[PDB]
Amino acid sequence: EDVLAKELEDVNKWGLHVFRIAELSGNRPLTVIMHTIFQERDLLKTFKIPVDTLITYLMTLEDHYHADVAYHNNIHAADVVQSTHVLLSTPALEAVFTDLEILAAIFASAIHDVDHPGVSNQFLINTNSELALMYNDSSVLENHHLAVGFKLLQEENCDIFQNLTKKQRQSLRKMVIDIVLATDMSKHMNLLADLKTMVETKKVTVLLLDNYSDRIQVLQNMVHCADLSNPTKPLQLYRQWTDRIMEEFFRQGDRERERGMEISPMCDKHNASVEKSQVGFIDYIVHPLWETWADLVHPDAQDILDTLEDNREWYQSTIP
Amino acid sequence: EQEDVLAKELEDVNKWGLHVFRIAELSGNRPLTVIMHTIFQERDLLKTFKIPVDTLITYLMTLEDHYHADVAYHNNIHAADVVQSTHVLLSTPALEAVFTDLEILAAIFASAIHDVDHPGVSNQFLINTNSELALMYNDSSVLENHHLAVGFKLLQEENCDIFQNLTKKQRQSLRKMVIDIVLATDMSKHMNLLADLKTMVETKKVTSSGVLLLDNYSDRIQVLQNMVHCADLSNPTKPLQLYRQWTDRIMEEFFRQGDRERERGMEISPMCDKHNASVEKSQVGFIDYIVHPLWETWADLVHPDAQDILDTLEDNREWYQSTIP
Ligand SMILES: CCOc1cc2c(cc1OC)CN(C=O)CC2
Ligand SMILES: CCOc1cc2c(cc1OC)CN(C=O)CC2
Ligand SMILES: [Mg+2]
Ligand SMILES: [Mg+2]
Ligand SMILES: [Mg+2]
Ligand SMILES: [Zn+2]
Ligand SMILES: [Zn+2]
Repeated sequence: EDVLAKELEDVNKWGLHVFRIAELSGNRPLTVIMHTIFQERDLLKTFKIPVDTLITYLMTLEDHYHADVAYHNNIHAADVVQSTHVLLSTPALEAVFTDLEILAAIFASAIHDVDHPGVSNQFLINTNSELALMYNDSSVLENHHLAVGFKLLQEENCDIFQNLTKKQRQSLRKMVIDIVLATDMSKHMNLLADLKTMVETKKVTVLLLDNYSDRIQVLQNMVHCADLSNPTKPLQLYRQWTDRIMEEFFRQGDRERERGMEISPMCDKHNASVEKSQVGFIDYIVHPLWETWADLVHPDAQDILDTLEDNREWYQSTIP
Repeated sequence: EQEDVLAKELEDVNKWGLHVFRIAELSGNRPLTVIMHTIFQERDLLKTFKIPVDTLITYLMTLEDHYHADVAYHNNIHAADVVQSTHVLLSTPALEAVFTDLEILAAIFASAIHDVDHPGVSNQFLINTNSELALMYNDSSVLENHHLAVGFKLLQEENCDIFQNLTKKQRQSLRKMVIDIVLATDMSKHMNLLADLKTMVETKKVTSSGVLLLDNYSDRIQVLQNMVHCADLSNPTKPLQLYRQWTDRIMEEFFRQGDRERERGMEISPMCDKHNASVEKSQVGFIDYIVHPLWETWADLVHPDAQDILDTLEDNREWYQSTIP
């Protein structure tokens, strides 16, 4: 347990040993990392959150991530939380966001994939699932993650927001919904176009963002960057994330094949190129997003962008 | 004899001003079932889509049951009225041969389901009271998402799949169109929907035949969304004896919501305080700021097809205004 404490000293660093933390904590990385971050940011004292209520909520939330899903599980949630925590400290975003906006971004990251079944929105729609029927085919998973994350606050001794005012709770809820809905990959291109527009109109002394529309767009892109941060991490971490997403994708492909469905891109284990897929995803999605983020916060994201470019070069070199 | 009178009244299904409340009584509180059945026969939809008649009746009766008989306005009579009003608007000369049979089916089905399982309180009430519905739907078009989910889920009940003989591509296209239409009935979308309809009117293209030219999905679905929204907001355009009954019903529903807000220590929603209400000023305001701007624009889109409807709306506005001084 002293090993676990030593690993958590890196909580402010990109490249935290999140898999080691998952093992050392008895598969409770979300709980221990969220607790650590709330302490580092003084969020329990600021929002009068009882520590026992926080721990109880976090353990319940963590229990609703599926242990048999290779990628979209509590380790991914913990990684997105910790990554958002680092991005919130970008010098170019210094004191841009209120304590309530910080709480919203962190809470949104923690719940943003809760109860994920390990299959995509398109799979849920095409199989006429109960989830797609409930949500009218529109951000099916993301609406469900939000609903579960909020519903769990109603469990016994789980209301971590009990001492927020009515106004603060309504504002936080709206921001969390706006952030988690923006994690739907079908919204990526629109989010990126809006981030590009903001970079072009960037006002700086350090970023100056006067209206809520611009600030929520930054928080949306921030959590989206954290969600898409695997290729920007040290290679030993990134390769583990690649193994996990490919296992989850191949299992979806096995279900599609057993049902006689058309197999989704990257999901056909008999016809996959793991490495070409990573290079393509960096080239078309991850690098355009992170290059734009780096422009917004220049030069604070340079080391992250450097790692992403090194990792892209390495994956390309594994292709004969 | 009661069935004879019902059949006579259903002969008016192509007319604005159908005696929908009489039909509700004569049909044994099955206005949505009998009006939908009549419209499907009138448009030959059972034959076109190979819909078994017993499946249609079974679905319609189950759908109608899922409207709340104890809600004064948002009940099966309102659904039947919106269905029949959409059916009349679809027949307007400016739209002849514009929409496919599948698009017609989508608009009519959307109208039938568009308020199903409505609890008689607003989205804002459901959000402010931390309701299970608002928790499920993340405060976003709460009611309208629920109406769609119920209307589609009921197709899965025994002998209820009225779309069983559509192709897969037809079912997929119909589902998307119905979702787009019902979500556009959320009043929080009204201003943007109207702004877009005005832009279409200002740029509208007509064919050699004189009908509206709609050559992409975005324009086609926008017309159908505004058509069903106009039907949903059509009460002040109806003959006055129908309009006044609708006003009595919405006020009962509003006042019951306001009583719940007052008991909870909440600010009472506009028009919901029975101790500080002006029913007549509220109707004039409704017309001037919502219903007439919308219907004047729809009338411009289909000009001059909707002139008599617009004239009735203006006469009814004058009537309510005259009761104020
Ligand atoms: C190393 C991780 O690689 C990936 C992660 C994810 C995707 C694609 C990836 O690579 C092709 C697509 N997603 C959902 O569909 C989000 C997660
Ligand atoms: C004669 C009917 O009058 C009305 C009907 C409705 C509203 C307002 C009305 O008048 C002020 C507002 N709505 C929902 O909140 C839709 C239904
Ligand atoms: Mg997700
Ligand atoms: Mg009922
Ligand atoms: Mg409605
Ligand atoms: Zn995620
Ligand atoms: Zn309605």
